[PDB]
Amino acid sequence: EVETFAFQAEIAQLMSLIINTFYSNKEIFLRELISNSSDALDKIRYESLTDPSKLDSGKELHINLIPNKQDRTLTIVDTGIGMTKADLINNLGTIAKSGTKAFMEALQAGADISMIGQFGVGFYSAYLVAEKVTVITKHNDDEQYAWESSAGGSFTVRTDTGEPMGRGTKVILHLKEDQTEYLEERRIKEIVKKHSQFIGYPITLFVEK
Ligand SMILES: Cc1cc(-c2ccc3c4c(cccc24)COC3)nc(N)n1
Repeated sequence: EVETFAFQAEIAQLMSLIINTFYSNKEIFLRELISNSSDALDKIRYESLTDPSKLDSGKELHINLIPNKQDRTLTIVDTGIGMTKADLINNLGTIAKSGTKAFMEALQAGADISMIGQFGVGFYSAYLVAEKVTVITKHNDDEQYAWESSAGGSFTVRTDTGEPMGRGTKVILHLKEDQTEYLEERRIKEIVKKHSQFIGYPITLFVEK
């Protein structure tokens, strides 16, 4: 059973600005997704101090980068706190706690897209390189869900079965045809070293089979 939702207007406008603005420095999407993973990892690490059973779904706190040239996908996996169904819909479909409004105003007052992370909307930079994004998430308090969007004002949410994660989030980027450089090992290594060298969790770049 697939549920379809409309993005809150300001979120649809933000995605459209990301998709339509001529902006060449697209590589920043990776540090923005890695930053979200690091924050989710900080949250599970903190909660598990006072409740060690929150780690029964997995003790390892890490980030995995999975390129796949055959599928034309780049996946960012973490074992962070994850999102419940309600967190998934609110965080991704609405302004929520974000600085969506300030970011859009900032862009008219001289800011540039690389500054997206200052406004709690870095996830949307995924749309600089991806035609479609699939988000698989498992929080300790809920079942596993798949969120999906190719923009155009809507997104879907369904339960996800058959490949259960213990806990965390998987951001699957179905890359645009001209954005395949982001599947190259030396390109990924270069971006991680340039923008994510200070992340306090291991970042493993998977090798293709
Ligand atoms: C628990 C969690 C949440 C997020 C996340 C995804 C997408 C959006 C987020 C926002 C705020 C906080 C976290 C996220 C707002 O923009 C979308 N990412 C990861 N990796 N993990």
